[PDB]
Amino acid sequence: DSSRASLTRVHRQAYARLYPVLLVKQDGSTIHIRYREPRRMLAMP
Amino acid sequence: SPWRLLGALCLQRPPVVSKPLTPLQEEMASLLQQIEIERSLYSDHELRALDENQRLAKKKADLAQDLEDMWEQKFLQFKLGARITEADEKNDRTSLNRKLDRNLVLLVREKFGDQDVWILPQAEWQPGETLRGTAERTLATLSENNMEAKFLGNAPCGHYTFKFLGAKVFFFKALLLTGDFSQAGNKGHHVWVTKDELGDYLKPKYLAQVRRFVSDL
Amino acid sequence: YKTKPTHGIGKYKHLIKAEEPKKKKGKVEVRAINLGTDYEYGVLNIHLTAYDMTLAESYAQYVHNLCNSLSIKVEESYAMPTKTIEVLQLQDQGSKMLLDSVLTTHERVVQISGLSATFAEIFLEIIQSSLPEGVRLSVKEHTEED
Amino acid sequence: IPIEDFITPLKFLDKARERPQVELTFEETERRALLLKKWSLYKQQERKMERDTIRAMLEAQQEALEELQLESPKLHAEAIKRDPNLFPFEKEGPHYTPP
RNA sequence: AGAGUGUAGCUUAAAAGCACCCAACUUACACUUAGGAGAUUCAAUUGACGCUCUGA
Repeated sequence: DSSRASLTRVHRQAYARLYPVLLVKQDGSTIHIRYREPRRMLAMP
Repeated sequence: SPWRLLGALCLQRPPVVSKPLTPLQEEMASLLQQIEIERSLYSDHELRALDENQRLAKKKADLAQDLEDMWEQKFLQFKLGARITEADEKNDRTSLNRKLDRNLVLLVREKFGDQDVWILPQAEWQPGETLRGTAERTLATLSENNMEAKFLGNAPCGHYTFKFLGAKVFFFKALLLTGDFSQAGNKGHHVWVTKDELGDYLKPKYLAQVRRFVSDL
Repeated sequence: YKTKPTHGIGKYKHLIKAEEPKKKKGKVEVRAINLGTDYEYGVLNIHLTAYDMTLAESYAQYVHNLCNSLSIKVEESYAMPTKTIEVLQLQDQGSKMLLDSVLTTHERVVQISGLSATFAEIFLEIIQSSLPEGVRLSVKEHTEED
Repeated sequence: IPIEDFITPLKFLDKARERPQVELTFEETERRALLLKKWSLYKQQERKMERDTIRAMLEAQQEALEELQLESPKLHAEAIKRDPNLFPFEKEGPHYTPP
């Protein structure tokens, strides 16, 4: 039941690209985050 | 009017990983991404590529590629956590890391004298105390470990009636945070059971009415 | 007419209770009606903080449609300004140079009036069962200022 | 004082000459229409499933409450009300890859 | 084993009116617009395939 709020869409009129970037927390888990600049790994200390 | 005091304790475990994705949802995500691309405008990467290539061509007729190559290299070097966890075991059914996609309910097998079925861990309450207190006490004694069973409310779930002297069963659920089960090699038949396995294990009607209020997902 | 049997037929303000009060600055919240055999909690405050904005907006829309279809009154749902955070990055062979990154963080707030024990527990178990990936729930109190 | 954040920045009006055109075809439009119809049907099915599950849970809770009331005219006064425990309640979302 | 039953979630309706979701506006709710899926369980007022209750 976690796919009801997955297929989303930016309802704003003027906006830039939001590439599905991944981020790992202080344990070891990725998450698809819609953010600019097509990065691949975000090492957040 | 004699009434035998019993109860019940059903465990609720939140899922860790999400359910698998269907092809129609994949096509829907693809078309939504295409619509997002067609609606988006003036991005940082788009400019940093286009105007940079234009400046390169201009100063050559008289960055971005290496950056994305380094990004791809860092993505290929870093290996994510292997989601394959429900297929590499296929034997340790009483483990916490068995199923991590759905909800899991715990039950303990106990063979009595007149009854020989697989009943959910009951909870005997006393008139001198309350009901939720006795329920959580029985849950802590039958678990012999350090767990955090956060109850979602004082209201019950489902009740039954069996006689031979009357009796009654009080169902109580509690959300589990972390799993610090001490000594997983106990002789108690406490197995982490989900939904289909739960419906397949039970047999009588007293347990068939439990799968109607649990989170079927 | 007052004496005719058709008296009081054009009355209409008795069927409404909206007296057009100043609800923009009024801080009068309903208390938790406690009695024992009939429990009723006041106004809560659900928080859906995450790193993505569209996911939070979709979750807020979903929960608002759900609480609208479940026949429960809704106070007001607003949004707080985002907080920019920098992500320092240290160089590999040089643990002395630091960099910086940019990421977003949004949060939504929804409130529900009547929450009886059974109804509220069913609502919260449905919310936690259908909790999407990314966002997180952290219900607080109604005394959260901005 | 709430600070508005949905206001678009000033860098969203000086540049707007990149991808103004959108080209498609009749096949793409009919495929998108079929996909939207299938997704609407799937959402309706999921909504009906959630509705019947909620109805089943509600009727089970009502049966349990009425049985507890008819079997004990005292435990209902302490079982209906809720003790102060879910005030700082929190539930973090699921994960993708295990630690 | 007995009883109550019988048009999708509803009908002192006989294949309709209320309901649901998706796409556009909205911080959000909501109106509106543009669309979709829905039923008389069987053989001629009768008997039996589905649900509930009373039991063991």
